[PDB]
Amino acid sequence: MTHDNKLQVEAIKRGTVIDHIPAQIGFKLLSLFKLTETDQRITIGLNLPSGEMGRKDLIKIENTFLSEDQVDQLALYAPQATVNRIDNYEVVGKSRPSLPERIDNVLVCPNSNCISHAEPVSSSFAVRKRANDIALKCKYCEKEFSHNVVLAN
Amino acid sequence: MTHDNKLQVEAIKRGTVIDHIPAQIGFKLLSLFKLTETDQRITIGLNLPSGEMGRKDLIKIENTFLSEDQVDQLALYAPQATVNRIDNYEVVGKSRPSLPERIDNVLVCPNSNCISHAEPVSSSFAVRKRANDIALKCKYCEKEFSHNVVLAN
Amino acid sequence: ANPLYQKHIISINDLSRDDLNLVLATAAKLKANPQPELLKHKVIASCFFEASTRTRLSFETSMHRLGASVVGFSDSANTSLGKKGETLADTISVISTYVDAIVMRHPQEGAARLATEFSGNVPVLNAGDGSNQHPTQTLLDLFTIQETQGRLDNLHVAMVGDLKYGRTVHSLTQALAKFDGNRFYFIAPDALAMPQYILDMLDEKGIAWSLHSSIEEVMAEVDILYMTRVQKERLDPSEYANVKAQFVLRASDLHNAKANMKVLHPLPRVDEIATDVDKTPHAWYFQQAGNGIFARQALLALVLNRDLVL
Amino acid sequence: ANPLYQKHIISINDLSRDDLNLVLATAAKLKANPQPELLKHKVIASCFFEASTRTRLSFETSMHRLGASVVGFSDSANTSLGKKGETLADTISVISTYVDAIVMRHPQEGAARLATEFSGNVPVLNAGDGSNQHPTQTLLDLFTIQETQGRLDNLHVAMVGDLKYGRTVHSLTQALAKFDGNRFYFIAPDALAMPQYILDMLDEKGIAWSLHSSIEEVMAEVDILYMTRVQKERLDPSEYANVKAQFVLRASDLHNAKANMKVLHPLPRVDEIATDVDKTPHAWYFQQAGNGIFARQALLALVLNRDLVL
Amino acid sequence: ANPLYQKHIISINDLSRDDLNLVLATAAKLKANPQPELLKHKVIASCFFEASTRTRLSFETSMHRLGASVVGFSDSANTSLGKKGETLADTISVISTYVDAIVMRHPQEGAARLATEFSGNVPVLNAGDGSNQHPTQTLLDLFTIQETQGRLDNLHVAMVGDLKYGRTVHSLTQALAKFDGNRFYFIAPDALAMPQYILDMLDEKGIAWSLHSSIEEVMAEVDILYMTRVQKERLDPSEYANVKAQFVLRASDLHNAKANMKVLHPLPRVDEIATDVDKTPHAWYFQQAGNGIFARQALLALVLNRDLVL
Amino acid sequence: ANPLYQKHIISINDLSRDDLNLVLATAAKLKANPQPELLKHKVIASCFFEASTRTRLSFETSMHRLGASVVGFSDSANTSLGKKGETLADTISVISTYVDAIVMRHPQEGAARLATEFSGNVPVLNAGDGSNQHPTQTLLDLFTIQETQGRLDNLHVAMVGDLKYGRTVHSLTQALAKFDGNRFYFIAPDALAMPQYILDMLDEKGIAWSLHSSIEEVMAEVDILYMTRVQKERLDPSEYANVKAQFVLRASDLHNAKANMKVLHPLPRVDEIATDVDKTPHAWYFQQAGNGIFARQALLALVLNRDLVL
Ligand SMILES: Nc1ccn([C@@H]2O[C@H](COP(=O)(O)OP(=O)(O)OP(=O)(O)O)[C@@H](O)[C@H]2O)c(=O)n1
Ligand SMILES: Nc1ccn([C@@H]2O[C@H](COP(=O)(O)OP(=O)(O)OP(=O)(O)O)[C@@H](O)[C@H]2O)c(=O)n1
Ligand SMILES: [Zn+2]
Ligand SMILES: [Zn+2]
Repeated sequence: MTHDNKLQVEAIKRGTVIDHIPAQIGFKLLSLFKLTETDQRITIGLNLPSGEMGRKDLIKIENTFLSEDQVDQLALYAPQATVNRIDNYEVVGKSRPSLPERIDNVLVCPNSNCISHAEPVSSSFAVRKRANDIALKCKYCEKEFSHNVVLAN
Repeated sequence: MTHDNKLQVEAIKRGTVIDHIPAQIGFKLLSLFKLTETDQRITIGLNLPSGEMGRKDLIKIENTFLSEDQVDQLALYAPQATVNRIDNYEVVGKSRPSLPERIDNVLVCPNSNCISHAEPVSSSFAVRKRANDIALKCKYCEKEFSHNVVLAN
Repeated sequence: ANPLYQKHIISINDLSRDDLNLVLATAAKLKANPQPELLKHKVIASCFFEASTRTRLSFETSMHRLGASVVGFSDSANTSLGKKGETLADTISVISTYVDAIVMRHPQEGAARLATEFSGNVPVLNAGDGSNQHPTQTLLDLFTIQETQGRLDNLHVAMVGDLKYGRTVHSLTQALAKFDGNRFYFIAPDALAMPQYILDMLDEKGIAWSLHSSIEEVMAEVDILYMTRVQKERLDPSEYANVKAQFVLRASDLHNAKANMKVLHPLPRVDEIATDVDKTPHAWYFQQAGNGIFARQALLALVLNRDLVL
Repeated sequence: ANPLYQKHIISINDLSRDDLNLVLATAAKLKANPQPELLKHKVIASCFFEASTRTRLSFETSMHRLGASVVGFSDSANTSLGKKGETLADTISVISTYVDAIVMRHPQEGAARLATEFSGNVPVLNAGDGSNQHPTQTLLDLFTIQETQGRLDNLHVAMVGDLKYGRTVHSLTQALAKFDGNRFYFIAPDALAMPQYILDMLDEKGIAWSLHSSIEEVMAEVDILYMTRVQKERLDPSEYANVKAQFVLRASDLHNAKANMKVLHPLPRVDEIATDVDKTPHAWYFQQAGNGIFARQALLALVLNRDLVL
Repeated sequence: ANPLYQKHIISINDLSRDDLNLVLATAAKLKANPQPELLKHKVIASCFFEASTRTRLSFETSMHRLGASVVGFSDSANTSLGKKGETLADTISVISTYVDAIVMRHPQEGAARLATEFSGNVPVLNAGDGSNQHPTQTLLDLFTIQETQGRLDNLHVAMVGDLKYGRTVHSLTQALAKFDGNRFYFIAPDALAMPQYILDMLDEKGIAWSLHSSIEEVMAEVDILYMTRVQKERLDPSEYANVKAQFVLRASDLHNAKANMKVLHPLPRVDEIATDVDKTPHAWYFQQAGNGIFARQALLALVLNRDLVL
Repeated sequence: ANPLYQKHIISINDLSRDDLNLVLATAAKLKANPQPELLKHKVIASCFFEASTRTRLSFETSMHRLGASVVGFSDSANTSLGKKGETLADTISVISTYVDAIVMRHPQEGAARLATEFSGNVPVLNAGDGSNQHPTQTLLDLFTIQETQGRLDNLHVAMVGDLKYGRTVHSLTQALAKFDGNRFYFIAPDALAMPQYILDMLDEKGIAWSLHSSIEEVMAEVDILYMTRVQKERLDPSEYANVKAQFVLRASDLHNAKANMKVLHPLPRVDEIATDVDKTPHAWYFQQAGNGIFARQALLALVLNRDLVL
């Protein structure tokens, strides 16, 4: 309990706030990373009027703390987000994402002869070469593609 | 004021608020009915305490008036949902989901040999409440199935 | 313009009693005075994506007896479409661009109805879609009941054979339920029973039906005996042959059949009706196949012609 | 007698500008007043030694809409010729003995031209010979450019896709080079580039052409956007999918296309043109397929008829 | 000698309680203290007239872990014996002059028993003969039931899937009905139910059985859950997809099972058992397939060795 | 234990310089002083889901010259595992309870790496997985390069043919780029060139490479000539036949080669190497295939034996 309002909604006690999600990535992040599969209160602000992007998205998951590498799976989609860790109404932690070395599960190999399609295994990609533009290599078929290509489909 | 409730509720000026979404259907309805594909302010609350009706979800969509047909579609998922429009800061219509004539788009034919699977076709099922259940007939293969067989797949 | 003008004949559930009677009264006129140039200059596509010779030869002869040209393919003999990844929506959007009507058979259920979304104004007539519908077989069957029995109501119709998977017994029960006072007798092995959705529909219209385990229990009262073939894949070798294989008609069983009783079978008949039955007045399976010519001619006439002077 | 009377339509390289314009002006009249009995009593052979449904159904419907009879076979579904060791020279010397024209597709390049050495006076029209020619696809394409753009010269034509192996982009570039001031834009992955012999021929006639790596660079200026399908056998799975698979048209890219721009594709289109493109005014791939009826009718009319009153 | 020495292993019906225990006892000894040169110098024939990679490899690996040599074949659309003209009986008569034992799987029932009359004194072991019998599958299921539950009697065994046509479930009930006090729960779709013969047998012994319609109805009392694959060929697509809120197994369903409850499946398990069951402690189908090696090693050692002091 | 003891051999990328030398060192010892009862009592599975007679026979002969037993299969249009419904993962999970090692070749890439997650502690060796990897071919090429040239570094290696899609040439460059100072000459038709990735890798190590267009341009400086087969499927007949005055090898071309220059080819060699090269001293492709036995013997002995004092 503290004043919410919604232009930049307020205060959960204890939990995570992922703020400065680009715009239209918020729901991708809920879908992809199954953040929704918790049983705690989640509050989400979509197309919001603020920080300079102008519009942005925001997700608040109370009582859950996600980090170190969870924050990093966010880097491909929401690299400029901040992940605030909150205890007792105070932001005891502000993190940002960084390119990890592995992105599990979330991607799909664009190589159609890859075995990964059919089987009870998770996708896995070795990540490399920061912000001049990321190459992703499948664990299984060892073909290396441009991230924008895997990310299209 | 406080017996917590709201914490200064996101009272929107003009819009649609879907309330009493039965827990876990909240995210389902966003994806299925593509409610986030808009540029207007949404605020979603998941696993909200409805102390009075256990738990719930609630989507607040601004300057949007999703209605008539659109509301009825939700009956298969959240039969217990009150949509309420808002023209200028309070309730100006509070509609409940009633079962529709047909359910388009959302739903998949259980029939693996139905032609809808391989093709550029939008699914469409004719709804029929066999007072005990709702049977759904595919318009293409014309096979009829329990709504629960369809609602997994 | 007649009600069927430019309609898609996709399902029996979509044709009303009045629609049925209109087709059946036109079949009777074309059978009585030929109109061999009615569809002159029309070109029709006979797309059979799954092969069916019986049905194709009959649809094309009917097209030929009203004067239309036929272009088309029989497949599962890999005549090139389906290649690359040409969707059925795209095939029918290109075939629809130069033929005046599409007759089509396809293995998946629902394919004829989808063709309808892509053909513009070219009628689609369904010649079979998977286990769903086959209207033109029901139309020729009905025409053979009307022509031999004088009526389509107050009939005592027995359906014998594999009633669970036989797509034609299921539609003929739905068409006959459009009419009055018919009574059904179902005689099927336990594994091949007439499905609940058919029975439930009959109960709800107040139509009488009953299960019997022998033709002998009902021969006496019966007007139309519609036999179906059991495919032995639907059972196992020993099940097929076991006491369940006696859904076979012989001449001896007709001993006491009404003088008007007729035996009907969509065909291939392989052994459920013995060759000696053929000699009796009651054998009407082949005359039923000849009637497929007038029922398919009538549908092509009514669908491509605004007005028809009869 | 008209210049095409009794000619073999084997290659686009053999038809002049005047020949092209004659076929295209006849296609426009047959499209405007039908002549459904012009080829009455003519019998034509539709020999498709390699199957092609799209092309066959269209050639035969065109034959049917001028009143000719069709006999013939589709193969690679082993319909018996090629057996024993019957040479193609011997097949065509026997088929030539009772049909009035042979339409044929064959897998080896050069087969239609050889048929010409054995047919006597029966015209041979080629419907595809291996990777060499396909005149009747170029004729329907040209007819669709003329009919939608009003002209065949001073056009800005973009060719997109597999330009190295696409037999139809190679002939349409040769036909369009017969005409004036056309400008070509080629957009192809590096492995599927437009061959030197085409480019060298363009340079030598002083026609302008350029390579671009995005439709976006050229949308604005373009009149005809001819897309081709890439077959993923021509590359490997990962090459196909890699940054080279974006030769795909979506509705969003047409944003700024000229109001007269048209998208053409011989078909099957599998994914290079997305389904949402269909809703736009610019989608003309299916209307292009319907035009194959008038361009093939015109060639059969002009070749079997001395004089034609139009 | 040992009871099974030089005996033919054709049907589970033919082996008494004590023979089944002898096998199961040897297989536990061979699992514990291996004897790799036990059939040194024996050549077994692996005649798989019908192909099964999993059964053929389990058998040949059995042969080789006891040091035997192997000659044989598998025949999908290929390699000559039988042919049609060459009898099974002349194949066996010829092959039984070359080998010391014949393991065979054949598509028609009784092929193994026919073999027995032509093999001389060469033992033949049945690896499947149509829908009749598969003794070595039942022998490894019972070994897996014995080493997980500790006994073969007083078990609450639930059998699920196609009970009408799973050959392994007909055999397993026969065999478990030689031990005492077992309770049977049969959860099948009524189209796919236990035949009356298994049931009529079970009542003559006084054995308790019940039929349920969901695994959820017995999860709590059960020791072995024997899941069978439901066969799409003799089911309609829409029937198959409509059975209740299904009868497949997921870990959510298991939250109720006994600590010692085990899930067995002869395999393959396309979709009746989900991937999450694979990581619970109740999952035992893959250990079940490894026990195949020890059960078939036992049968071969007992058949080909007079006395085995292992 | 030895470095490779119980290790999976899936990709050349995964084995360091020293591992490659360990293999090559063992294989020279096994060639010199054979040990026929080294894997006595081991059963290896030869799962060739894709058929290659030459690779399957070289492997099984390896297995047997070390005394191992073999169970397995090859599958062109036949025998059941995988099927579609049965996952590769359940095939491996089942087969890894039966054998001590799995050699497998599969058409989709990464199948061997998927296998690794289901085989338990059973080593899997890759014999080809689509266009990804084939480590035992590279291991025998390097053994052949080491025993003919005397070292693996400071070599002038010429690579010829389809460099874009030869999987063996992509691997061989990777591997030879772990030793020092090698110079690479790549003679390919530009449609079939080295991918930029091999080239970009090679520049990060500082390795010298050049691209030439005729073997004649480097014949004089070269030590290994690695000829690859040029693949007619993704080449047009007329493209294939037009490349220069060709890039096939004849003895006339060799009159310039060093005394120690050797011609290697993974085989088959349909026509890029003529029969007269076979009798020069530079011909080494068949000795190369015999070294296949010693390289795969080494890998199996090191994987399945902890310490080998040979
Ligand atoms: N108990 C609290 C405290 C803070 N916040 C959220 O924490 C986020 C950012 O933390 P804060 O440092 O308190 O505000 P800023 O200075 O703007 O953080 P930054 O500059 O990194 O965006 C805000 O979106 C705010 O909604 C919250 O929801 N609940
Ligand atoms: N300016 C306003 C007014 C109302 N609401 C929302 O509209 C919904 C309508 O409920 P209301 O009729 O105001 O009282 P309730 O008893 O909550 O409605 P119900 O009977 O459905 O529970 C509430 O969830 C409230 O958040 C809002 O967001 N903004
Ligand atoms: Zn991959
Ligand atoms: Zn359907």
